[PDB]
This record gives sequence, structure tokens and C-alpha cells, in this order.
Amino acid sequence: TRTSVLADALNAINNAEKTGKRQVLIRPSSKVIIKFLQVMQKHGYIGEFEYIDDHRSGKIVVQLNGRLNKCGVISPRFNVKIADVEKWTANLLPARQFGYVILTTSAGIMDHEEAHRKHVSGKILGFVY
Amino acid sequence: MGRMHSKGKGMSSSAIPYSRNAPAWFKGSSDGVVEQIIKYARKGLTPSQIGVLLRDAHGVTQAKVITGNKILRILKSNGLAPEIPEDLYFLIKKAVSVRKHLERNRKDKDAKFRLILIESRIHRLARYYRTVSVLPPNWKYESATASALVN
Amino acid sequence: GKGKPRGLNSARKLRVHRRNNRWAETTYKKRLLGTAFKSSPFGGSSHAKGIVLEKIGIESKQPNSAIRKCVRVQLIKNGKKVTAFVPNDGCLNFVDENDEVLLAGFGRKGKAKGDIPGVRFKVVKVSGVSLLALWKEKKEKPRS
RNA sequence: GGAUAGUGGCCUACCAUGGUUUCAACGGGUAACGGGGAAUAAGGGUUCGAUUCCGGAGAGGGAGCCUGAGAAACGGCUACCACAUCCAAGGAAGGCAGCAGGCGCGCAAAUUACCCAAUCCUAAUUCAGGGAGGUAGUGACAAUAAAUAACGAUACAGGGCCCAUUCGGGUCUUGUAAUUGGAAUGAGUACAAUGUAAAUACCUUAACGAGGAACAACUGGAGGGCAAGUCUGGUGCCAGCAGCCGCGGUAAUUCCAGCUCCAGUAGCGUAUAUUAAAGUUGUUGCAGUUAAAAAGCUCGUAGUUGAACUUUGGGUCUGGUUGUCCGGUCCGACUUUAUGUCGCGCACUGGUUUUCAACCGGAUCUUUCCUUCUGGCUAACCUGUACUCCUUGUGGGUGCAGGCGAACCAGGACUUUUACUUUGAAAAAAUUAGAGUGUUCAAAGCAGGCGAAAGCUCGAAUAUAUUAGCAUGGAAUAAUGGAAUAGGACGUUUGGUUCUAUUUUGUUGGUUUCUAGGACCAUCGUAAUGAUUAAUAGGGACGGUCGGGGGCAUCAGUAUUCAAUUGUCAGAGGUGAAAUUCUUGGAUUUAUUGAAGACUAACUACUGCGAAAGCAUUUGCCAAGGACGUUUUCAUUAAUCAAGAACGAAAGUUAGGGGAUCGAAGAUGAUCAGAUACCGUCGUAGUCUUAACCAUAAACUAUGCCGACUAGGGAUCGGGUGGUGUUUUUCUUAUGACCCACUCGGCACCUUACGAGAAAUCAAAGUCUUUGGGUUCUGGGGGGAGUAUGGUCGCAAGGCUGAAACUUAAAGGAAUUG
RNA sequence: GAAUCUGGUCAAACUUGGUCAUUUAGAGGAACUAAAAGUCGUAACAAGGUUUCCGUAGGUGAACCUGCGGAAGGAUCAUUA
RNA sequence: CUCUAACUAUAAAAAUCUCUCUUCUC
Ligand SMILES: [Mg+2]
Ligand SMILES: [Mg+2]
Ligand SMILES: [Mg+2]
Ligand SMILES: [Mg+2]
Ligand SMILES: [Mg+2]
Ligand SMILES: [Mg+2]
Ligand SMILES: [Mg+2]
Ligand SMILES: [Mg+2]
Ligand SMILES: [Mg+2]
Ligand SMILES: [Mg+2]
Ligand SMILES: [Mg+2]
Ligand SMILES: [Mg+2]
Ligand SMILES: [Mg+2]
Ligand SMILES: [Mg+2]
Ligand SMILES: [Mg+2]
Ligand SMILES: [Mg+2]
Ligand SMILES: [Mg+2]
Ligand SMILES: [Mg+2]
Ligand SMILES: [Mg+2]
Ligand SMILES: [Mg+2]
Ligand SMILES: [Mg+2]
Ligand SMILES: [Mg+2]
Ligand SMILES: [Mg+2]
Ligand SMILES: [Mg+2]
Ligand SMILES: [Mg+2]
Ligand SMILES: [Mg+2]
Ligand SMILES: [Mg+2]
Ligand SMILES: [Mg+2]
Ligand SMILES: [Mg+2]
Ligand SMILES: [Mg+2]
Ligand SMILES: [Mg+2]
Ligand SMILES: [Mg+2]
Ligand SMILES: [Mg+2]
Ligand SMILES: [Mg+2]
Ligand SMILES: [Mg+2]
Ligand SMILES: [Mg+2]
Ligand SMILES: [Mg+2]
Ligand SMILES: [Mg+2]
Ligand SMILES: [Mg+2]
Ligand SMILES: [Mg+2]
Ligand SMILES: [Mg+2]
Ligand SMILES: [Mg+2]
Ligand SMILES: [Mg+2]
Ligand SMILES: [Mg+2]
Ligand SMILES: [Mg+2]
Ligand SMILES: [Mg+2]
Ligand SMILES: [Mg+2]
Ligand SMILES: [Mg+2]
Ligand SMILES: [Mg+2]
Ligand SMILES: [Mg+2]
Ligand SMILES: [Mg+2]
Ligand SMILES: [Mg+2]
Ligand SMILES: [Mg+2]
Ligand SMILES: [Mg+2]
Ligand SMILES: [Mg+2]
Ligand SMILES: [Mg+2]
Repeated sequence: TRTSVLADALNAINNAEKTGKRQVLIRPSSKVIIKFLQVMQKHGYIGEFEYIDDHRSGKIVVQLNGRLNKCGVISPRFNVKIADVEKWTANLLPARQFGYVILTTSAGIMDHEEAHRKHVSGKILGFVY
Repeated sequence: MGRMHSKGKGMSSSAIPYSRNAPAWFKGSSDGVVEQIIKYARKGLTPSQIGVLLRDAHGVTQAKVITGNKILRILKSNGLAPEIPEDLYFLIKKAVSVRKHLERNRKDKDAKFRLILIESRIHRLARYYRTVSVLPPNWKYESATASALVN
Repeated sequence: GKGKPRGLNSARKLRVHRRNNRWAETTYKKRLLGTAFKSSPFGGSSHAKGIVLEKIGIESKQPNSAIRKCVRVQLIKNGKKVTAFVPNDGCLNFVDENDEVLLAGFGRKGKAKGDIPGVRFKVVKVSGVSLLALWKEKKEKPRS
């Protein structure tokens, strides 16, 4: 049973990147996947994706440009207080100069730097760098 | 590809066409289709056989495309929906058949295990239909009382 | 993914799983069962006095051929009897029979050390005076 | 009802039979007082917290009580129990877990000292009292700073050297020598004075106080881990050393010493406990094919987890914060000064619509609502009434009835409910963090600083606590709820109902009004009147199938062993070789047959079915099942699963049936040194069954299940699609059987690493330090040991659950060379 | 208004058995370790000289042997010869 | 660029073994 759909999407992205491809076909295509890929676009780790209406949860075709090296979900969307954001960034991101802990706040799904700018924090979705 | 109660992994199914609206070539009327559905139900047919008949002998791709309502929903609007939902009824029919086969020959252990599987499935479906209040909250499946519902 | 559950509401089984697995260790099992108080010659005690019953020497293992000079001591705190080791070269004669001797641990967590079999305790003091002070002739046995 | 100060099964009387529990109740253990906190420290945590503060409890264990506001008090009484004291034997008096001190205990812990100076407290109250407390005594528990020498002048030396005639001055310095000099200083004593309630002690300081400055620094170690010796002597697998590996058997770098050296140093060594190391507890963050470890398999309650979908956009205005360009302001190069100058490209403060670019907001328009009214209060001008102060100018107003309410009140009204997260109030001080501050530095402390010396002063900062509660902004993520019988939402609808009661007719009692205020009830209309998809999730219907899936009943086959008839005639079995055994009552073979029971050869394969065991002659019946096809149906019904359950090879156990073969035990004949083992001949139980037990296997793919993705190559099984395909023959065609292509599902297989592993190897054992899809079970060195005990199941066999004491430095995995 | 005294009430504690828990001896029995220069065999590691191992049952100085099912951790990944 | 044929056939017996292990630095 597909429990965490975003996990499947990011796993497909990782597999299709490690093999060097430039495209992925993510099947279930929820809101959260769309927002995750939109954040990745805003920061450039992804290219030009596409939603394919099925009337059936839709699908997504993702274009890459090799700039990304790893996605990944934190499957238990831990409640992250504004104090623990730095802890997650240290534990997940490889360096302080880049990388982004994509986390879901009451103000939408945002990268950790943007959430720290709004001075709001919520649950953690995943990480990209 | 789950096959809840076995090791199967098949995905044999049907792909509903993208267009929800009526097919261009269909000339029948929605009111006539609903009348046909009502007549078939009055003949004593479950919704699945009604859909099969409308797909084979007539141009009805599916009721929801043509009318806008589902077959069981259409029957319920006219008050012909059976007191026991069709899939659960067929499960009880199968269970009573296997129990008959068992009580007519004891040593068959494989059919005993299959009866256990069927009863587990019956319990699951009954729990679902009970949490949606289709069945009364006192409704339960019992081995002795299943025959009366089947018969 | 892994054997352990990962859901946000699975704290209970994670905690009880860790609590059931902790018994696999030896230190935790000893600490919680409290076997030190009930079974060991000393109950959580670094040192203990005792009375010398007799004056024995015990042979070593295969790779080491010698006879290590031990002493059988009955503990005064509870009455148990244990063999103990007189450490240095000419200290066997220093400790006489039926004198109070303060045994200590042997440094290997209550297990036999080196090539000496069936011993787990040193000898630090005899008749109130320490063996190291006697061995370098800094003090002398009171002989009471 | 009693009692209580008061609520309260707190107690009584009568009723009801209830309350907690797999979210662990109840019971057992705690060498458990709870907490503030301590150690430890990347982060997460682990252990400790008897004790300087806050609570609680206790005064030998128990009960009972007077006095008071407050006690179930114990430096208050009564009694029992335990332990005791004086005794003139009649009696009397006891409570150190207060300060001292003693006995005992144990490895383990202080002087019967001074005093109310300081903090305070009690009292009639300054004055009295206070073993509270402070001061000293002991005190290497811990903690801070820090002496044990420093500098010359000489002899023995070494490096930068002027070059290099050998030199060599030592030209330039740095060490080594029992040589040799002059200084400085305490650690100690001690006039004093300060200190203190009085005294020590410290701070200061007379007078003494260093030459081997004997005023003498130890504790461990010198094979490795781990800095430092293969120097000397001694002992020779002794004595002993060694945390582990190891040294010691006549040349010991390891034992005992001497010499030298190393580490820390007034401290160092040991013991136990504990923390980091321990990614060896793994939530972050462990492993399960073989190293320990996937329940034999399946179902299943609780638990955990659970598909997608319900406003996304835009345009404007506008507020802070940035970097912008420069304004004023000005400062660095020019030095006793600056500007003119060289610009750091402005050290303070603005235009910041200079386009810029954000980084946050706020209001506005969407069929785009933010709870709305009901009176306040109308705050405010869409009010227009009297009108215009002033340049004829909507810049600007004195202002009264409508009328803007988020600019705000205070009231009825409805509030889907959470989880989550931001901010704030709260989380006692001490402690941790941390600001200021020359305690001589520091541990500390909360002090101090500055005047001219003539009173003037800044302090005693902050943060964190991650749980529970309260308020608050947000509405993604996660969950629940609406309207399906409409009993749904709205309205000036139009009707009826119990009422309720302000005022009003004085007040009081009712009768109706009227007005206004909730609904119960019909009817009338307004409305876009109201049901998300149908997961390459699941269940179910249907279709033709497919299968050595299962049950019952039948059918056959040769074979085996016996038996009948017949045939001849010395051997036949068996073996490495023999023997035991059967045979002229004619065995072994030879032909027909007959009986019994078992079983299903060859077909039989890197083939099929099943949940796993397992399943292989034919036919019928019984029901079941996977896979495929499906523009069929329901719409989350699902995944994994403690508790519970169904099957579970062989062997084994009760009975009844059979009884061929083969064969545990047994009987023998051989082989041997022995052979009650392997070879051989007989041979009970068993093997075969109908009921009832058993629940274990190397129950193995030693690989849990569900889900997604990642790489090339062929084949094979079941299904389905297409071929202008080929033989088929029933003239043509329809099938069937092949051939080609594709697809779904299954047991599988070859190549490869570009991934993973300790590798053997794996297309999963991959997508794991770039560590998180859901979930169950198991392992923490080996042995003891899957043993004992206690449960529980079983008739029994035995199954499930399942340690410790103790012992050990390895056991073990894969591979390489021999 | 004292002694005394009626009924309760809180109830310590005593006697008597019962029960459980912890210590506590205890004839005797079955073990397990370490110590390896005793004795009888030589099971296993090679085809361990009967391949090995597992479950179960029987037997026997002893390791072990045998029977029935498995398994390769086998000594075969292989018969379209 | 066309292709499925040849072949057999050995198992007698064999138990056990007292030392001792030694440094790599240019
Ligand atoms: Mg505590
Ligand atoms: Mg206690
Ligand atoms: Mg405490
Ligand atoms: Mg205590
Ligand atoms: Mg206290
Ligand atoms: Mg008290
Ligand atoms: Mg006492
Ligand atoms: Mg008073
Ligand atoms: Mg008392
Ligand atoms: Mg007292
Ligand atoms: Mg008191
Ligand atoms: Mg008194
Ligand atoms: Mg005392
Ligand atoms: Mg005191
Ligand atoms: Mg002490
Ligand atoms: Mg002293
Ligand atoms: Mg000295
Ligand atoms: Mg020394
Ligand atoms: Mg030494
Ligand atoms: Mg030495
Ligand atoms: Mg070294
Ligand atoms: Mg020597
Ligand atoms: Mg491990
Ligand atoms: Mg093994
Ligand atoms: Mg293993
Ligand atoms: Mg398994
Ligand atoms: Mg459940
Ligand atoms: Mg979801
Ligand atoms: Mg505090
Ligand atoms: Mg501090
Ligand atoms: Mg009215
Ligand atoms: Mg579907
Ligand atoms: Mg076919
Ligand atoms: Mg026979
Ligand atoms: Mg004959
Ligand atoms: Mg056959
Ligand atoms: Mg087949
Ligand atoms: Mg279970
Ligand atoms: Mg049997
Ligand atoms: Mg029988
Ligand atoms: Mg025999
Ligand atoms: Mg014999
Ligand atoms: Mg035999
Ligand atoms: Mg026989
Ligand atoms: Mg087992
Ligand atoms: Mg297993
Ligand atoms: Mg172990
Ligand atoms: Mg074991
Ligand atoms: Mg038992
Ligand atoms: Mg090996
Ligand atoms: Mg009385
Ligand atoms: Mg022998
Ligand atoms: Mg052998
Ligand atoms: Mg063998
Ligand atoms: Mg042999
Ligand atoms: Mg043999």
C-alpha cells in the first residue's frame, strides 16, 4: 500500500537522477508533490515539470538538468519547533552555505530559510540539496 | 496487485475512459436508460448484472456517464436497493455453500481453511457496511443464521 | 523500511521494545536484577575485611608455569569464604594465619585475572597495615 | 442522617450493581523519599539526586489523647510490644533519626571546645534566651593560586663562522663541570598592630630565618597498547610480573635490585560503581543468507500506518526592512591646523516612487467575506440643513435628522471539534548560561567607583528550560462533522402553540388585549436546490479457461510376496570374498492363472498447483482458487499484526481394521584386537488405513509481509490481443496445432557493475553516513543452556515460555597460500 | 464535683491455629565448570575411511549405531548422451 | 551456406601420536 506518496515521488526522482536521466514519471501527483517540486524549481534543483490530468489523481512528468543530487522525505512529519530548525539543517544538509529543509508551515510549504524569514515553523516534509 | 487473502499479484482490471460525458455516438435517452434499469431491477437483478446487460445488449457504456447517477444510487432513489449489499450477499452465499460442502464431508481440510478465509472476508465487509450504517449496528454474521439470509 | 515502527504515534512500542531489549546487556541486567547485592561476595562493595582461614598456593594455567601464593579468607561482613591473592614477591610470609586482612577487587570486574584460576580478589591491608608499606619496610606488622 | 471547620462512602441505614483493565489495571520488586538539580557531552541521550533550597513523612514499633488558633506533639502525656535503668525489692524513671561524645556495624565519616559578635527567631519583648547559628578543633571529600631556586665571573664543550695556508683566534653565540662570587626571597620562628565577642589563622611588619641553598618531591612506569633502556648485577618456566597480548626453562630491553630516562606533580597509584568511548541499546543511529538473530504457514481483535480531491491566480494602492545612486554631515594621506587637494568610494543622517530588485506585511476587485446584528457613539463625511472663514479656487471649515460601525463598546445571538505551530503571561531562589566589576589573579563574591576630599554616585544585568495548563496569530499537513427519508439553508411569506411580562390602566389577584420576545406546526416562494474520482489500492458480479490444489466414490497397471496346476533336475540366495538360509517331500528358475496389501515407473523438465506442510493411474460427483479479459458494480471497505485461532512432513501415542513389501528393537552368519556397527539372512512395533491425540524438522530461498523505482538477453507456464503468416480438411472457411509481434501474471535463468557487501555473492542481499514508504518478530561475545525452576498444553512422548550462579579471551564468518 | 461505674468507640497488644514470603540447616542425588601427562575406544574435520547434519523412536561401556521423513551447510549447479 | 547416432563393464582390512614457536627498522 502506498502510504507516503511524496516518498515514492522523491525516490523516483533520486533513482532517475543517479542513473543520469533528464525525466521522471511520478504517478500519484498530490498537492504536496506539486508544492515540493515548485520549491525545487524556485531554487533550481529541478527543471520544467508538468501535470498530466487523468481525472484519476493525475500524474507528473518532471524534467531535470543534473543540478540536483538528492531529494528525500522525512517520513514521520515531525513537529519542528522554530528552535529545532537549525538542528535538522545540521543533521540533514551537507553544508550551511546551501541545501534546504523543505517544511510545511501554516503559511504553506516552504524552504527552511523562507520559514525562518517569516519567523514561522511547522512540520518537516523533506530535504533537497 | 494486493490480493488481500492470498499471494496473488494480478492487476487485471478495466480502464474507465477519460471522457466523463456521454459518448458522441449514443442516441438513447437518459430517462429510457433509467426505465430500463428499473425494469431490470424489478426482474430481480443485482446492479452488476444490470450494468453488464446495459453494456452488452445496449450502447450504455456506464450509467453514470449517461444518467449522472450510479446504478445502485438509481435503484435506491426508487427504493429497490436490497437490504443486504450485493457483494456481502454473494460472500454469504459462498460461505453457506462451503459450509454445506464441509458438513457433507468432514475430512476436507482445504475447504475448511477456505471457509475460514471467506468468513474473515465477510467479517471485514460487514464491519465496513456497519460503520457506514448501511446495515443495522446489531447486524452480524452467524453460521446458523446465514442460511436464512441466503435462502 | 526497517524493523522498528516509524509513525508519529508509535512511542509506546518503541519504548517498550527498547525496554525489553535492554535485558540483553549484562551491565543493565546486573544493575536492575541487583545480583551484586544478593550473589556476589560483596554487595556493591569495593573492599571488605576478612579472617584468614588457611594459607594456600594455586598453580597457574598452561602457558604460565608457577604457583601463585593465595590465601583463603572468610569474609566478616556476611560469612562467605573466598580465595584472594597476596600480590608481591615476599608478601606471603607477611600475612600470618588468622589475622584480619582487607581484600579488594582484582581489577577485572569480578573475574579471574591473568593465569591465576578461581581467584577474584587482591590483598591490600593485613592486620590494619598495608602490604605495600610492609614490602618496602616502611611499616611493620603490629603482631597483636 | 451522623461526624467534620467544611465538600466527600468519611461512617451509618435502605436501595442500585457498579468502578479499573492489553493505552498494562491488580499483584510483586525497588540496596525508591519527590523535586529544584549533579556527573557526563557534537546532536540525541545514560546514570545519579540520603545531603546546604522547596515539599512530605518520622522520632524504638505501634495505637490513644489533654492543652491551643495551630499536635494525633513525642527535649507533652496514657497503654501494649521490644529494649532498658536506680532500688532500701515497696516503688520510681526512660526515648540522640538535636549539638557533642560512646558501644556496635562496616571499606566507609570530626572536638563532651568558645560565644551570642553576624544571620535571624522566640518572649511581657532593645536588654533575657537560642548546640538555630556563627567561631575555632580534626579534615589530601572535592575546588583556586601557586615555593622547592634565580644571575653572574671562570674551566669542558657545541652550533652561525673571516676564510678554509692544517691551523686558527671563538672572531658571534648555546650548553656541560663536587669549580667559584654577589644578590633576592619566602617555609618557618616573633617584638607589635590589624583581625576577632575573646582568641587562633589570614593581610601588614620589627628582629632572626639558604649553600650540599640536608629548608634534600613524591607516585607509577621504561616489550606492545603507551613516553621513556634490547645498560649492569641477581634468579633461572622458580621467585615473581602482567588491566589484555604476553615475560620467566643460564645473555630476561617485562621478575629482584643499581644506573639512566619517561608521565603527572603536592599529587600520584590502586578497588568498586558510572559516564564518553558503545553506530556494543541504535528515535537521530545497529544487525537477521551463511558471524547471534525472519515465528512452519495462514487468518485475526487491539496497536501502528493508510490513495487523490475541494481559491489558484492575478491588477492597483499602501506600511515597515534591506542593498541600492548620491544629498547634508564630513573623516582617513599633510607632517605643531585646516580647507584647495589624494577618496575609504560617506566613519553620522535623508531624497529613499532613481528604474531598481527583493523580505516581510495591510487593504482592496473577482459569482472572492473577515460571525453578524442590536443598541451605544456615531468615531468618520455617501448626510444637506443655516452657511462659507479665506485669492473667483472642494486647500479649508463652525454643523445639525437621515446615515460607514471593525475606529471602538456591551450586550442577546450562533458558535464543528481537535492535533500542530508563532508570540506572551507563568515555570521560587541556589545551580547552568551570561553582562559589569583588578577579590593582588583565580575558585569566588555582588560588589564597588569618583570628588578637591567638601558627599556624589552606576549597579546587583539577561536566557533557557523543551512535558501539563492559560491567552494569542496562522490554516499547509493529519483527523472528525454537515444536505440523501431532506426532519436541509433563507425570507415581508401567510397560518396556529405553551407562553413571558418591561412598561401600561395606583397596588394586589385573575380575564383577554396590544407590543415585543424562543419553538413546537403546516403551508407559501426564493436557490445553479443538495451525493468529489472510481487509485496500474481492495472486495464483488460475469466470461472462457488453467492447474500432479482438496474431499468422496470408482478404474487400471505391471511389480512384490504367497497359493494352485504344469515342466524338467542339483543346486539356488548372497557377497570384496564368504557364511547363516531353501532344496531329489524336488527348491532356483518355466508357463498359465488366483489372493492380499502397498504404490502410481517410463512421460518427469532449472515445468505446474497450493497458505505452508504437500500434491503424479482413469472417470464421475462435490465445492474451492490463482491468472487474464471487462466502457460491469461498492467507494477506502486497506497493509502488518500482541491476544486469540485453522492447517502443520516424518517419527511417536490410544483404540478398531487390515498385515504384501521394506524394516527401529530383537535372532543370528560374517569383518575385527573387540563389533550386541557398517556387509547378509529372518524379523515384531511401525510402514497402509477410520476416529482421537501430537505440533515438532537443515518445517531452508538458512532471505517476513505490503508498496514504489532502478539494466541489458533470451527462453518457459496460464490468459488476452493482433497478424493479408504455415500446415492442417469438413468442398472453403470455424476451431485446434504451430510461426511472428505485444502485454499481464508465475516458478525460474544468463551477462554486468554502473550499485551493495567482510567477502562467498545478490537484479535483490540495490535505491543506507547523500543514513526516515508502512509494519510484525528476533539477536547483543562463547560456554553453562534452550539446563533448572515456575507456569501452561499433552494420556504419554514432549511442546510453548525460559534465567542465574560460575567459567572463559576468545568462540565464529568469508576468503588467500601451503 | 474525685474515686468508682453502664454501654459503645478508637483500637494497641496476647493466645490459638491457618496462610504466604525471605533467610535457614539438612542425610542423600543428579549436574556443570576449571584443572589435562590417567583409563577405554576413535565419533567428527579428507569420500574421517559407513558423506555430513536435523526432527522423532529404539538400542548400547562410551563417544555413537539403526529405522522413517527431510536438508547440502555435499563429494553433483551438467544427459536434448 | 542446410543437420539428433553410438554405447557399457572395479566398492576387502588400516586404531593411536609426548615438547617448541622466536624483532622488523632506510
Ligand atoms: Mg530519587
Ligand atoms: Mg528506603
Ligand atoms: Mg533528595
Ligand atoms: Mg537509604
Ligand atoms: Mg528539608
Ligand atoms: Mg511528627
Ligand atoms: Mg534510634
Ligand atoms: Mg496559644
Ligand atoms: Mg507520636
Ligand atoms: Mg530527643
Ligand atoms: Mg521536636
Ligand atoms: Mg510531659
Ligand atoms: Mg550525635
Ligand atoms: Mg548545627
Ligand atoms: Mg571518610
Ligand atoms: Mg590540620
Ligand atoms: Mg622539600
Ligand atoms: Mg622511582
Ligand atoms: Mg615494576
Ligand atoms: Mg627494571
Ligand atoms: Mg614508546
Ligand atoms: Mg640481565
Ligand atoms: Mg551489532
Ligand atoms: Mg553455523
Ligand atoms: Mg546463524
Ligand atoms: Mg521465516
Ligand atoms: Mg486492528
Ligand atoms: Mg492523504
Ligand atoms: Mg530557577
Ligand atoms: Mg559561573
Ligand atoms: Mg406573544
Ligand atoms: Mg481501482
Ligand atoms: Mg489455448
Ligand atoms: Mg517376506
Ligand atoms: Mg519348480
Ligand atoms: Mg504413471
Ligand atoms: Mg504440468
Ligand atoms: Mg501470534
Ligand atoms: Mg504415522
Ligand atoms: Mg493397530
Ligand atoms: Mg543388530
Ligand atoms: Mg555378531
Ligand atoms: Mg542390516
Ligand atoms: Mg526382509
Ligand atoms: Mg524450531
Ligand atoms: Mg528458520
Ligand atoms: Mg551471549
Ligand atoms: Mg546455544
Ligand atoms: Mg515444567
Ligand atoms: Mg571457515
Ligand atoms: Mg468501660
Ligand atoms: Mg585402545
Ligand atoms: Mg571416526
Ligand atoms: Mg562418517
Ligand atoms: Mg568402511
Ligand atoms: Mg570404520
